[PDB]
Amino acid sequence: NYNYLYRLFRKSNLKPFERDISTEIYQAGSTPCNGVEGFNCYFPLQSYG
Amino acid sequence: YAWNRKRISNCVADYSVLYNSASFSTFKCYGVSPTKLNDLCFTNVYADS
Ligand SMILES: *[C@@H]1O[C@H](CO)[C@@H](O[C@@H]2O[C@H](CO)[C@@H](O)[C@H](O)[C@H]2NC(C)=O)[C@H](O)[C@H]1NC(C)=O
Repeated sequence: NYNYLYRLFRKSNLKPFERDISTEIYQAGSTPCNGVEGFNCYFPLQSYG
Repeated sequence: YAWNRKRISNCVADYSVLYNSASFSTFKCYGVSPTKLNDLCFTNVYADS
């Protein structure tokens, strides 16, 4: 059952009692991440094994 | 089976020129993150190539 998803990357720690559902791809480097993909651009959501 | 081991110590483990370089293809840190690597201090690092 991989239907359970969780966020892995965020710009900063979310404040208490905050919900984050943004699905924009995350950039771990200084290079820009344009469009839907790019160099070392990782999807913030990962499934549960 | 005879991987070389080089001890690296007494230096600055800068990664700007490493990560920003596009020469590398795959690079994952499973215990640390590049963002917090800059402000983290280590005792000794061995390179196994
Ligand atoms: C040793 O490896 C590095 C690659 O990181 C070379 O230095 C430069 O690294 C930056 C990464 O920010 C690249 O933008 C440059 O293109 C690299 N310079 C080059 C390819 O000339 C360094 O030149 C290498 N030294 C060698 C092969 O003798």
